[PDB]
Amino acid sequence: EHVIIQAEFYLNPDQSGEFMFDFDGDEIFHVDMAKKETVWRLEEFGRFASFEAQGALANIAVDKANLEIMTKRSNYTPITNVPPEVTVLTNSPVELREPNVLICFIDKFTPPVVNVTWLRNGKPVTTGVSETVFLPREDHLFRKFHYLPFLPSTEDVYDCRVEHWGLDEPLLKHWEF
Amino acid sequence: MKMRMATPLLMQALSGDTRPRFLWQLKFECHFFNGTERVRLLERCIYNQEESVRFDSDVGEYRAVTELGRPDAEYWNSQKDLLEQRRAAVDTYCRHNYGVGESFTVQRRVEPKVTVYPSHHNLLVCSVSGFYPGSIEVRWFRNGQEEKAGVVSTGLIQNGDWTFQTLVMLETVPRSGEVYTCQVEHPSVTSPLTVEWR
Repeated sequence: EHVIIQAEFYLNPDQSGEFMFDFDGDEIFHVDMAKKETVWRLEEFGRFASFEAQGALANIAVDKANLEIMTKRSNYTPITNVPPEVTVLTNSPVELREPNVLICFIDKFTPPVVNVTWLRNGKPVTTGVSETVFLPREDHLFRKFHYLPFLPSTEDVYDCRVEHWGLDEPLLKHWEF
Repeated sequence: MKMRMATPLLMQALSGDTRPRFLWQLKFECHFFNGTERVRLLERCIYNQEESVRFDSDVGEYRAVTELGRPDAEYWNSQKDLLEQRRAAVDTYCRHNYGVGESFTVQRRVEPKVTVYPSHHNLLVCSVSGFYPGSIEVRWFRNGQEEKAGVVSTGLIQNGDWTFQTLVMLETVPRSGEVYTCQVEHPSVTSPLTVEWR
């Protein structure tokens, strides 16, 4: 048993679209809407497979048109914000001076708009961070991962700070060695 | 090989940010049983958080999920060429894409890295990291006997990067001569992986 999902959305009034494939919960690729480019989740995938990025843009255009029809058909009933639960964990057991990766897992939320900051000793860090696009859930909420590579030390602390319209305050998940 | 995409049908034509939002989601789900032996296509159309209309390859046509989805179900079902298009999609789309990606998805295998370390007296951690796929079994043994009591597990954690991990811990009152073993069973290896602690 396996499942492949082609998941798309359009969001108003942000005018944001996304287009991705999921295999058993993992992203295969997504399309960069700006660059009109196929972005394989693992680089090695692009060595075996290809995808015509331009087609996603045409799909998104149809989705946009349809969203506008349904918005008027619902007589402008808006989405209800569902705030995320957030978990911070490491990629591996933490050994001193063996490099590792902080994972910030953001789960069960909608609409698909968040602002995520990595904090180190209270300060924003951007060096080496990366993130995924918005990943689908059966209940039609979203998931998302952000990553922060780091060298373990007994004197650093970390925070993943997440903002979403359904939270009253920015959510802050702490981690330390 | 080139992955194929399915195309949503068009509906019928007639400091701060406190604006309301409107969300439209589209999902084409290809469900595979025993490779491509049995295949079901599920097209889900979702306004805000509510699925409103769907195509189910086992039904053969659109069905409204909510009253909101009703005119779409009827408009699209009135287009016979479109329906047989979607009906044939189980082959031209699902089976095709399964074939294109099979080698690096279905056949993907990464071996777990397994370690044991301390955290009544002693709590032991069996860390099992960076494996694929998710299907796995982690078992604790005290000497020769499997131990299921005093065990706490995180369960399967998906890392978001085509790897998984899991942590399984065992409460021990260690005694003389006791060997504790964490055993891992995973499709990547033919024999079990075992790690001993004393």
